[PDB]
Amino acid sequence: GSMKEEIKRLAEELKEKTKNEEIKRLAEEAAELAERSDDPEVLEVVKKALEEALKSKNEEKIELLLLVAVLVAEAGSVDAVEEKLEIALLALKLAEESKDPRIIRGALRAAIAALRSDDPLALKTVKEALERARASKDERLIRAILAAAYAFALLAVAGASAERLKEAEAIVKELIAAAEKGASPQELVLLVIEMMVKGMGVTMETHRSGNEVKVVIKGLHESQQEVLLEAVLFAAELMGVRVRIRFKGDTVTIVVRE
Amino acid sequence: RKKELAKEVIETAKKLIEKLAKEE
Repeated sequence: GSMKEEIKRLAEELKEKTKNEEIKRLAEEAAELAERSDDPEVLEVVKKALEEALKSKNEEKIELLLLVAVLVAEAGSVDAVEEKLEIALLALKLAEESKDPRIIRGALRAAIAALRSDDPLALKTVKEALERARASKDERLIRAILAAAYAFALLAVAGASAERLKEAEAIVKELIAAAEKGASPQELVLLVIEMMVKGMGVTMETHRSGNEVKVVIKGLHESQQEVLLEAVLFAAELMGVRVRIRFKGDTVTIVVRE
Repeated sequence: RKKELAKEVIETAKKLIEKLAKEE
């Protein structure tokens, strides 16, 4: 009721204060989701998150607060899907018990993307990835699990077919298994690239020099290049890997530096 | 169960927000 109009005003103040477009988008959907929610406990959380976001200037913490508001408003009350509430709780518990902000960002992003996909394969993959991350305290392993879970959920949100999503699932297993063996973060980023390539049905060429590992992806169009870039850049930021991006027409060139 | 799951979501989210609020 009264909180919904206050949430819209608080979300408007954040949009005008900051210039980060991702913060402005998160503030937008936080106001949209809150207006469609009648639960008072949901509205008080997203308003409490928006108020603390206005008390801060650090864009990394404002994004995290906004991600909590989006996830809770997406599935944080009764009359929501029981499986969506489980995934929301797993990401919130994993984020509360972690120190690295990239683990907090990855856990919330992966959960939000899985709920919006409405795909049963994406819901179970992210659910099992969050439980696997909670079972260990290896922050380096947790960051690789969340990067793979988020990129896989993006494929479902983007509308990947069941056949291509299944091939992408086999790479999710391979990436997680390779992270538990201590594989370098560069090879884990290369696996994210391969996951998105098979998930969208295109091809890739890998030219390995040992120093400049370059991947050339052909046949991608506008929406596909945005989804691929969002998944790979998110993984690189969580793994601490420097990546160079170049696109031209329907081709995307990705260089993974150590 | 949905009521109990929703309660844990609100409780955990409130603690996560105060956690991000204290740390800078």
